[PDB]
Amino acid sequence: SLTEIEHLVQSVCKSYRETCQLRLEDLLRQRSNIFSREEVTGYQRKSMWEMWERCAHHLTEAIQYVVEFAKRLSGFMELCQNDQIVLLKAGAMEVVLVRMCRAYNADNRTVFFEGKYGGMELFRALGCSELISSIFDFSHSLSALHFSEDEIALYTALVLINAHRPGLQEKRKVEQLQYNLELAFHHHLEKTHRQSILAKLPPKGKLRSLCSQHVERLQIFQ
Ligand SMILES: CCS(=O)(=O)c1ccc(CC(=O)Nc2ccc(-c3ccc(C(O)(C(F)(F)F)C(F)(F)F)cc3F)cc2)cc1
Repeated sequence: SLTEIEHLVQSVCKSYRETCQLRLEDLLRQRSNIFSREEVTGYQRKSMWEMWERCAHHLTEAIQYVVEFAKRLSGFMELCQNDQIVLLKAGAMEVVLVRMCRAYNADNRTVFFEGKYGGMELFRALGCSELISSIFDFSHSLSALHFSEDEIALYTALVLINAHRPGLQEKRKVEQLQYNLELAFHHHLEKTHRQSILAKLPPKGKLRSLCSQHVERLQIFQ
């Protein structure tokens, strides 16, 4: 089992790398590519309908890679179809929000969007500054940890594989898989001497509440 745990760490980290949408080194190298004043004004002038359509398109692309990530998790495919859809439906966007911190630059408070970095003001046309400021603030706190790609891999696996999600039939089987991934996570943190990030992780509520507030607005504009 101790070998099982290590094989699981390697597998989880491998599945994420194959389904990480953009390479980390590419996001970091693009940080100097910042939307100009003209380009920002262009985005602020678009209709709220234009911005929602572009965001939903990009959030939907991101979700697809999160689905491919789940298909390659060790025990995800051997869960019942009902449970798979419950975990993805409740989890996919939570994982996207966590992945996004890779694309957040805490230096100048910008996120990667449509090929360049821009601030919260890019999204002004949406008319929901509170909601956008929540995404940037959440990303900022996450960025403080300097997550490695493997830490993202293991942590987002635990975001997906949550046995407390309502609507599970094989609750026992998911609680087992979560347990294994919990050990994979705590084990790799031992080996990389990064155990200190555990205390600092987001509360299980916080990711739920924030993602809830966002499916609400996007459902409206769909
Ligand atoms: C991830 C794998 S990656 O390889 O790290 C990665 C990271 C960035 C990209 C490019 C990208 O797509 N960037 C992006 C940034 C922010 C938003 C975004 C846009 C709008 C909203 C809302 O409108 C919501 F309501 F829709 F939530 C909000 F919050 F404003 F209200 C929330 C958002 F996160 C969407 C796409 C591609 C792959």
